[PDB]
Amino acid sequence: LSRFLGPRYRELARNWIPTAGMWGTVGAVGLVWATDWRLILDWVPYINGKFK
Amino acid sequence: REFGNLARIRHVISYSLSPFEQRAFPSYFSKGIPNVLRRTRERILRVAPPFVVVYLIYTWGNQEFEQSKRKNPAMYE
Amino acid sequence: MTNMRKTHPLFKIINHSFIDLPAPSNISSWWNFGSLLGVCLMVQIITGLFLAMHYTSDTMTAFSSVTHICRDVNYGWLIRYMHANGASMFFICLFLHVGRGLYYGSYTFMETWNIGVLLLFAVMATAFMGYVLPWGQMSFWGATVITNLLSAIPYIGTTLVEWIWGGFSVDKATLTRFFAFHFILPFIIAALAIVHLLFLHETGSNNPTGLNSDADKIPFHPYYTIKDILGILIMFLILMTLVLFFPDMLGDPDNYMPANPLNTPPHIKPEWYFLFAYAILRSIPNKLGGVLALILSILILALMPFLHTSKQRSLMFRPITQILYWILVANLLILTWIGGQPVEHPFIIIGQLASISYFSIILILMPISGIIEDKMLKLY
Amino acid sequence: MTNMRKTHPLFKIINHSFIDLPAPSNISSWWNFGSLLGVCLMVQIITGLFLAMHYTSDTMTAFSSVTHICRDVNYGWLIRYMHANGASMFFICLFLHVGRGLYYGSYTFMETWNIGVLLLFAVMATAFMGYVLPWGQMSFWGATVITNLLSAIPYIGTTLVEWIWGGFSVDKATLTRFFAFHFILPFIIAALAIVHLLFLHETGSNNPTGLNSDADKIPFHPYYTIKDILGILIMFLILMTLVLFFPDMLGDPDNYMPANPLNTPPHIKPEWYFLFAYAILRSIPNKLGGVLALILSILILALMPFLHTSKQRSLMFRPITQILYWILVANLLILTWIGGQPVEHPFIIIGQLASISYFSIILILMPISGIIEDKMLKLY
Amino acid sequence: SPTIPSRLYSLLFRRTSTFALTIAVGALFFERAFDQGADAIYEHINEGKLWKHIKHKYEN
Amino acid sequence: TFLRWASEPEHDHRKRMGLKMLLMMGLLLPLTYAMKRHKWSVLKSRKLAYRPP
Amino acid sequence: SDLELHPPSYPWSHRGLLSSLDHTSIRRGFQVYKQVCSSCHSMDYVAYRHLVGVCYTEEEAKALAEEVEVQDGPNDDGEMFMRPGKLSDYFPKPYPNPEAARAANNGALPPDLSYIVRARHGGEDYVFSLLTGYCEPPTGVSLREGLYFNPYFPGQAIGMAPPIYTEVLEYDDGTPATMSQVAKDVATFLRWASEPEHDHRKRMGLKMLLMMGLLLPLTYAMKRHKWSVLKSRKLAYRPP
Amino acid sequence: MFMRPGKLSDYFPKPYPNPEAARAANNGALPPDLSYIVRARHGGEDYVFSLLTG
Amino acid sequence: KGFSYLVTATTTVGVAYAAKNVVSQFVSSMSASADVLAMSKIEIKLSDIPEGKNMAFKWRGKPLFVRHRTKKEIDQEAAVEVSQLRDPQHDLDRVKKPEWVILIGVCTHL
Ligand SMILES: CCCCCCCCCCCCCCCCCC(=O)OC[C@H](COP(=O)(O)OCCN)OC(=O)CCCCCCCCCCCCCCCCC
Ligand code: HEC
Ligand code: HEM
Ligand code: HEM
Ligand code: HEM
Ligand code: HEM
Ligand code: FES
Repeated sequence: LSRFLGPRYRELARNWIPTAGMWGTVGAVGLVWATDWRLILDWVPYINGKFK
Repeated sequence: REFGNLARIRHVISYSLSPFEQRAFPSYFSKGIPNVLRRTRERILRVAPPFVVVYLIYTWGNQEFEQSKRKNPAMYE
Repeated sequence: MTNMRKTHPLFKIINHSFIDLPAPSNISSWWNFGSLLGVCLMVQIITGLFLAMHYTSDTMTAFSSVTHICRDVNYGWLIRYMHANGASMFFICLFLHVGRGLYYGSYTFMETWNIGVLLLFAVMATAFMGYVLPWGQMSFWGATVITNLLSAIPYIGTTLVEWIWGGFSVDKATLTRFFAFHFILPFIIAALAIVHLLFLHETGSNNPTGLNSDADKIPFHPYYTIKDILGILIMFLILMTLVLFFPDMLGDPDNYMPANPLNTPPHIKPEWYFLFAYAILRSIPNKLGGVLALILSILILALMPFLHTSKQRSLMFRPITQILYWILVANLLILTWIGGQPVEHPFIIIGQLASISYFSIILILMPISGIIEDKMLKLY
Repeated sequence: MTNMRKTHPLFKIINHSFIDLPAPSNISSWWNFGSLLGVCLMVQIITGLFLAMHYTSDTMTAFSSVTHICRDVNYGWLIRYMHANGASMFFICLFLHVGRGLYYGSYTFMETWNIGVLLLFAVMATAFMGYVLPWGQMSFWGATVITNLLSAIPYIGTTLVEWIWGGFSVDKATLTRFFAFHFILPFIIAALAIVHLLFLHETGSNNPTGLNSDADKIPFHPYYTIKDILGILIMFLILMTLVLFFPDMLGDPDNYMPANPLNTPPHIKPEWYFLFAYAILRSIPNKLGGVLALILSILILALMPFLHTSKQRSLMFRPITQILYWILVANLLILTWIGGQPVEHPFIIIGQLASISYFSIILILMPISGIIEDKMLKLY
Repeated sequence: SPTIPSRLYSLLFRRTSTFALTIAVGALFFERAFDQGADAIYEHINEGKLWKHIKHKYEN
Repeated sequence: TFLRWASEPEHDHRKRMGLKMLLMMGLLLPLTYAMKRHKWSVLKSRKLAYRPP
Repeated sequence: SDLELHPPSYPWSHRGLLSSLDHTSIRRGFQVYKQVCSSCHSMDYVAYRHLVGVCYTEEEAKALAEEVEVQDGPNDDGEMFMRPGKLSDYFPKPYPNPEAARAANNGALPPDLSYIVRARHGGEDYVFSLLTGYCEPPTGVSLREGLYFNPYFPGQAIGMAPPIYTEVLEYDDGTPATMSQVAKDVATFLRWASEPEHDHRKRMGLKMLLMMGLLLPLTYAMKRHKWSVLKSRKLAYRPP
Repeated sequence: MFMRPGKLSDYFPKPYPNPEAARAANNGALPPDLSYIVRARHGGEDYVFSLLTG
Repeated sequence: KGFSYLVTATTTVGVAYAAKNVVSQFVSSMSASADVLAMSKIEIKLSDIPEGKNMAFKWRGKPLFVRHRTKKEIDQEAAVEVSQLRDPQHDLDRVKKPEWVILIGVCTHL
């Protein structure tokens, strides 16, 4: 879609990428918290204690 | 949404009769056969060549499968 | 006095949807297939309810219960073969429904099209576990094959397969949970069909000419009521001729032996729609690529509204893309035949060419043909 | 730019039904029980779906399958006791729903009340067949009791009980068809609940004062959203303490024995929510009279809106009818108790007087109280 | 004069995305902490009765 | 033949019901088609005129 | 007669709302069942794989599973052979069919003790009262041989001989094997066999009460916060 | 277990109690149950006739 | 606002914890059970089968192939090179013992 090119949409994307990154971060954290992903959860300080 | 405000039609007159006064099959064969033939002639060259090449591919595949299951006479020894 | 049909709220909804619905006056017999699908869904629901009334989902007694249905239950053979041939007729009507949409440009109703695609996945899944439900040889081995296809997914696929199997193979837990899923998903299909009809009613129906048919609108009753009644009667004629004369020409003979986990059939042939998907699977020679090939071969239906690059909605006035469309339908017929045939020469190369041609003429050739046609009619 | 919430069709239906619904601002906690019933229905659907995922409807394997769910399936004991105590909670919420409707004059919504009565029948049948499902001793014997009580009908009863039995007693076919019906009937309950809510939204909601609430109405969200969430949390508290601490006080120990046709239980009783109907049917000493008394005692709720002889809707300003209604609730408690203990002395006369007083209060005494209440308020 | 709820609002409770991040991280840490505390309460209530309390007699 | 019977004990009843279905549906299909053409005859012989000023 | 004697409420170690079972008592009760009760009763819904993890080590459970011989098959030529038991095998039947049990037990059928606590009125209290309640019949109660007077049994004429007494077995812990101790241990074991999810369910309930005592004031606070707009709303009427 | 004369409710008698006895009596080959052999083999009764006469 | 949103966040954390627990219990419920976990690992085996034969059992839901091989087959499969195969792996690394070979019957195609 060539309509979404141009400086206004580029700076709108520049405004919305911190919020998009934050939403991706909370998605990843919720995913690992729900799935109990050992590969990520073994590198925390505390959650090692439950061995999961 | 409903009838009444769908379209804008002006100066159009429609004529209809009773189903109980007109025939259900008015010249069903003497006009049905030329109409079906005309429709077939109009849309026969868009369906028949793909279906015929399907038939050709089907026969070719079955034939060469039978020939591949056939014994090659190169192994006499 | 008050018009109760237009005043009572359930009667108001039935009036606004089925009675006084403005329908195009020129829709062909291809537009009866939605009502055929709904009626066939109701037939499947009722017949399956009777089969589950006389059916036990245990690996020791599933096949014995099916034989008990066919032999001891009064007209249980009629109910079971009605259910099986009605599933086949359901897929026939579903494929003709999708073909009507593809030919007449009904995919521009994007929400309706996407709800239809979700309904399509629900119907294939439901029919798959219904096919494994009698616990035959082909049933068990088809379940094993499709779930190993699920195992082709990297890094989570094995865990998903041990999760969905209820163990480490297709066994008692798999059969029982597949019975529960096959019971419950057609009601989700009915709810999704209600959402389908709601999204259709939001924008009205389509006509073969592809034009704005609001100039000539007729009510759904009595014209399309009696037209759909005639279509229902014709579908019942075909289904009952299948049931009472050829109850096994669409099924599998090898499904009539009990499922032996040791022995295997020399040919693993699922039903013909799964043979189409199966040929698209085996055309690409790796597990992961074949799995994404199958899911993409179904999902390009949902991708279709963004590939429409023509200024005319229907194919009625588009002759080149008509030729490509019938080439595509011919190619699906060839793919079904290859899925039926075993993996021997020349079926590998024929199926590979068929899958390449299928994906190419859906993704590439049809929009290019549309551009050529709009240039040809002096519109580009 | 458009308002997507009230522009998108499914979204605008959801918004007009649940989000922007003008609700009375003063409805108390008694108005949470409809949403509690809906949440209980969803919980039952999920828990029973998993129970049927691990359940086989075979007479030889029903009890062993239930034990396998309880012991071998991970948290299958939790699922099963969630199902049973959710049935108890479902009937608690149903009884409080009906009590709200009777006290606050909600039966004047005649079609909504009748759809609710049909819902009550469907839920009672669903729970009866589900209680039959584990194939315990009390399950089998209660099934025989209820089917013979249906067989009491002259010239129709024997053929109907042989048809429902699938034979000559409660057996393989009866258990399997009861499993099929118990699976399918909650979805009919859900569809009838959509009809219930549709009729209610057509008529609007009722306030405890019984007045015209259009002067002071608030949006459903977020007020009744958070109120219903609090009610759901409290209902889950009671359900989970019933599951995790007292799982058998509302159940029956005799259901933990295998179903023995040769051995009778010491005292046969149905579940606690069938006890008032069981007590009145024991009270009238005729089989046809007893089954007709049961049927009329449940249909009298549908007969209720034609008994409103007062110019006030709710019982908030009706003290005599309040006293009569609380005596009615007390008599329902007596009937549940009398269905508890067997049919001996003095339970004969206690149950007979309880049934006669129950019918007399609900038919004769309440309209007479309303009439003299209007006379005392000088209405005519 | 800035209080602890004031700092919590100015840092984490203002934006919805970082609000949800706070909810998720708190869910993880509170799941571990609540599981540890409730398990310890259960052990202290049922000292000397559980298999994890009596396995050392019958192992090795 | 005995194995065919043991495989399909519903063979004769199925053929009899198929004959009944064939005769019955050969009776209904012209009749239902006649009903469809009768109800649809209003539109099929409808005449359209355009009379602009 | 037609009367029933209600068993009294004994103070078990698991009768509290957060109290678990005594796993040593379940061990002693399993030993009592294996050495005494297994000759007549069946426990077909409980296995050695159920035993491991709450009472025994895996090696100990394997040893006491292999000490009994079970029937298995078929082999290559199709013959029912006999092999030592494994963990996945259930407790062995003392009788192949209930009719054999009735024949070998003077007509009375010994019920399966996998749900007897959950299936009898009183439960473990009823089991303790039945086992320790054997007494001589009173005057006027003539009981034929093969039946024993038991006040806690409905009908008062049980077909069970008194199964336990003083020094009826030997415990491995050195606990005195008195009648009351044996009855309490086997009642604890039968309660475990009826509800294997007992301590796990109690832990779920403890977590649920702590969690809901956290959630309910806070959810109520959210409800009052949202409803504070209406509960403090003031109305005024100013007609002209 | 004991022996009694059969009646109409009984099915056709078992030649072998388990398929391993069939393997033992047929040197490793399993004679399939002939209740669905026509519906199970391609050709059906044609296949049975050709197998017996071939 | 921090106090009110702290109350809201604590409620949401609690509901998230409870929801994750109940969904985890349901998912683990429809996962594998104790019977299929017990019947998978332990395998009873005999040694009453001569050399050059095959035995088909059930191990982890799969057809277990226990093959007693002959010395000619052992020598041929030890002398065959691994450079011409699709995956380089010889018999001394595939199996520990030459007489007995333990394999699965699940084909790596379908
Ligand atoms: C150029 C032809 C001119 C014909 C003139 C006929 C006389 C015209 C004047 C008298 C009127 C007679 C009736 C006219 C009906 C309508 C007009 C008509 O038929 O036109 C010809 C028709 C459409 O023309 P058009 O769309 O331009 O075709 C270009 C092809 N791309 O085009 C056709 O019919 C050609 C169709 C050819 C299709 C070939 C397909 C080959 C490949 C099939 C592969 C299928 C998949 C196989 C598997 C692959 C993988 C292994
Ligand atoms: C063989 C002599 C047995 C021994 C050893 C044990 N029991 Fe038994 N039991 C036996 C019979 C023949 C019967 C039936 C008696 C009758 O009248 O029904 C029983 C019954 C029971 C019961 C059920 C009582 C009831 O009211 O249903 C229980 C709870 C019971 N027995 C307990 C029990 C225990 C705990 C045992 C081990 C110490 C035990 N019995 C041993 C036969 C025999
Ligand atoms: C159980 C499955 C389905 C049911 C019950 C169903 C139902 C219906 C019905 C009753 C109609 C109206 C009849 C008509 O317009 O011809 C309709 C139309 C339509 N369906 Fe479906 N359908 C199903 C599957 C599908 C699928 C698989 C697709 C697409 C991939 C789809 C897309 C459409 C579209 C686009 C229309 C509009 C056609 C038009 O406007 O002319 N549906 N559907
Ligand atoms: C509420 C709806 C349904 C129920 C209760 C149901 C139930 C059943 C049952 C119990 C069986 C096994 C009985 C047997 O095959 O002998 C079965 C088989 C089957 N089901 Fe369904 N079904 C339903 C809907 C559907 C639908 C909508 C489809 C397909 C679109 C479908 C496809 C199949 C197929 C193909 C079989 C195999 C029949 C055979 O092999 O004999 N079912 N169904
Ligand atoms: C599965 C069964 C049922 C469901 C899901 C259901 C659902 C609901 C819901 C969501 C409401 C609105 C919330 C409320 O007012 O509490 C409601 C209200 C109502 N229900 Fe039900 N209900 C069921 C059964 C019944 C029964 C058994 C009756 C009466 C015999 C009934 C009669 C009514 C009436 C009259 C109202 C209107 C109350 C008012 O306007 O204040 N419903 N129902
Ligand atoms: C789609 C919905 C449902 C399904 C699939 C379902 C399925 C089942 C199954 C498989 C059982 C056997 C497990 C057992 O015996 O414990 C059962 C039992 C039972 N069901 Fe349901 N059920 C559903 C809804 C309901 C509803 C709505 C009610 C009552 C209002 C109900 C009441 C019961 C009861 C009381 C039992 C007996 C449980 C016991 O005795 O322990 N069920 N159900
Ligand atoms: S499954 Fe073995 S080669 Fe295909």
